[PDB]
This record gives sequence, structure tokens and C-alpha cells, in this order.
Amino acid sequence: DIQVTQSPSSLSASVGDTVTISCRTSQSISTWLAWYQVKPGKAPKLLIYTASSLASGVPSRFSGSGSGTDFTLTISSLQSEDFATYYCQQYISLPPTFGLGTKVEIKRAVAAPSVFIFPPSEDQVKSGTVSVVCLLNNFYPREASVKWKVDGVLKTGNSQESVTEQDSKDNTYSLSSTLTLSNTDYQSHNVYACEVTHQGLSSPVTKSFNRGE
Amino acid sequence: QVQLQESGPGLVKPSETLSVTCAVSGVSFSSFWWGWIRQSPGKGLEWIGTIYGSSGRGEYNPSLKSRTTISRDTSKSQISLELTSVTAADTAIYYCSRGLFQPATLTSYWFDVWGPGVPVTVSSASTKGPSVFPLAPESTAALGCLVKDYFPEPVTVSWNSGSLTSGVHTFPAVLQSSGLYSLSSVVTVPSSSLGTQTYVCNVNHKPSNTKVDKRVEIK
Repeated sequence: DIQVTQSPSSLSASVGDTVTISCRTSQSISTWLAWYQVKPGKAPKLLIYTASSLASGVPSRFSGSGSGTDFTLTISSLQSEDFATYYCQQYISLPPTFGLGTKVEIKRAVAAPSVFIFPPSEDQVKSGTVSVVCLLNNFYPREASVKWKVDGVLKTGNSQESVTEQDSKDNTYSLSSTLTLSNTDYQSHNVYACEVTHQGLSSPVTKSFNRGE
Repeated sequence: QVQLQESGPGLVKPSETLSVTCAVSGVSFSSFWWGWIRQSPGKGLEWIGTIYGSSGRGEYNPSLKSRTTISRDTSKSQISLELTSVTAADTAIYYCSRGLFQPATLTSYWFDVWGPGVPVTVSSASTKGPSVFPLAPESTAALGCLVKDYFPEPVTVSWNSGSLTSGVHTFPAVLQSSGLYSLSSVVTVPSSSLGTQTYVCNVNHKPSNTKVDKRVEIK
């Protein structure tokens, strides 16, 4: 199949900005490229086809260009309804194939996360499986590093992250990191900490607890 | 003018057949080409195939052709997709679309109208209600509830029977290696209100008909 590559994976913009996103194909597709807009849980919408032709009903602030292997979508004077994920798609040959998308998000001032750590409850310990949860609350931008340290040593594996969409009120993100351990494993160490690095923090911030304290 | 609406089973067991349907309205069914596209969680969009309303002949993605049947129900102006021998990897949102093509030799398809999509989960997990555990510990404090080991999605979480809404974040559910889902809901509150005010998370899992109310306090 033809490989279709979009960049960047995400970008932040403000209403009134001009934004451009790019599409690159693994072989020439002439001018057979389409662009789509997708909002969460909604029907995708065709924006552009034949690389530069506007679809019916689509605002003229959308435009497309390019040929061969390099293409761009441009949004002049971005409006609030334009924050969404954008996909490009080739259709010179079968099967038509899509890029992995570019998310256009709302720019705002940098905000450091408020960090919280939660020890497992006694009722969780009795179940034989425990989750240690680290919360990063109301931060921007999205990029953040969360490290688990157990008795001072980096713990890898056994953790999973979950992130909110941008908050409707303040455009920030929140994130959870959950470390899942057998109780046998949990009881074998004393100090649990999550260490957070983020653009809004000159130094990483660590929250910790001592098991059973 | 064209309106597309998908419908489907919601949950399919592995090795069974996934079946979804699309009602086409507003335009002539026989005059256009209709097909299916899906998007798996974390993956990109994948075209499945597209058939002509008039003849039922069409083209299929080589990756999926061996498991795929796309057919028409003309009495209802519907197209259907049958996907056989499914596995967990077939979990996806399934979209109905109109496929267009143009003289270039012809182009392949671009898609000028899409349905809203129908989510389908493929899993051998049985229905199970969640265990709920309190998350408990500066001006502000965070409190929360861990809702874990449930199936299927979704669970709803409220705080203080809906009387606490500001500062609440409920995270997306994650699928564990066990086949069960887990999520947390958290809220930020004044440090000074702790100990003199009670915080309760109300969890509802309608597929299992379970409601849990968990008091979250400092141990």
C-alpha cells in the first residue's frame, strides 16, 4: 500500500492564526489527495479533494496545495470551530490509504501541573492487587514526563497513563499515571514516589509517601 | 441532502461474525457507491470496501477481503458489512461512506459523505461490575475514586450526587491485560474543607445494574 505521512502529529494555535499542516506520500500520487476534518464522536467531513478543490459547504478559509509526494492544508484565520483532527488520504490507487492525523489544539499560557500521589486504600490491599495513582492536574502544554520511583529506583513497566481532552473552561490537560502491583510486590518496598517534569517547572517535582505511614 | 446512519451489535465475541448496517436516505440509493471505513483505537483509518448501489459489484481492501462481505438491502435502502472470524483487533468505530471516483484510467475512492460511526467492541469478557476504591491524600487537595475491573464500558461517575461538578475530571477508561476496564475520577477541593466536609463518589455501571457510593476521606 501507499504510505501516507502527516506532520506534525499535533499543533497549538489561536483563533485568527494561519496554520499549515503537511502530508507526504511514499510514492507519487499526482494530485489525488483529499483532506478530512474529524471532531470527537462526530462524522468526518470532506474539506478538500484533488489536492486543492474545496468541497461543497466548506468555508473558503480552507485551502490545499501540492503535487507528487508533498502536500499541505492551510487554514487562514483559524476559527473556534476549526479545532479538530485533520486527516489526509491518497486515492491514486487501491486501497485508498489515510495519514495518522494532525490534531489542532487551542494554544494558551504555560501552566505547571499540580501533582498529587495517592496510596492504595486498605480495602485495595486486602484484594491482593493494588494501584498507586499519580495525578497531574490542569497543566499546559500536553507534553509531560511522569516517572515512578520505588525506594529511589526507577520502576518501569506496570504503569499506564490516561489524559483528558483539553478542558472546555481553561484549555488545560489533566493526566493520571497508575502503577499496578501485586500486594506481595507492593509490601516489599517502603517509599513510593512519582517524579514529574514539565515545561512549566524549572526542576522536576516529586510527590511521595511511605507505605503504611 | 444525503444522510447516513450506522447501526450494529455493540459487542461481538471473538471468532463470531461482526455485522453492521447503514441506512442511506435523502438520495437515490442505486445512483452512487457506498462503502465502509473503520478506525481502531490508537490506529489510523482503514478503508474496508465500496460497492455500487446499482449492481452490488465493488472493490475491497486486500487486507480484509477474505473476511468481508458488503451487500445491499434495496427494500430498506441499506448496505451491510459482514466481517467474519473477528478478534480483539477488529474493535473499532465503523463508518458508512459514499465513495466517489473520477476520470484521471480512474482514480480510487475519496469519501464525500460519512456517517457518525458505530463503535463495536470484540471481546470474550463477561459482564462484570466495578470495584470502587477511594483515592485520598497546600491550599488545594485532590480526592478521587478508582473504578476498576469492569466490563463492558461505560461507567458514569458523579460527586455528591451531582452537587459537585467544578474541578471534576473523569479520565478515559483503559483496557487492562485482564480484558477488564479501569478509570479514575478526581476532584480538587480546599484543604481546609477536609475533615469538616464529606466527599462521596457515586458510580453507576448500568450493564451490571450496580451503583456504588464511596465516601472519600483522609486515613
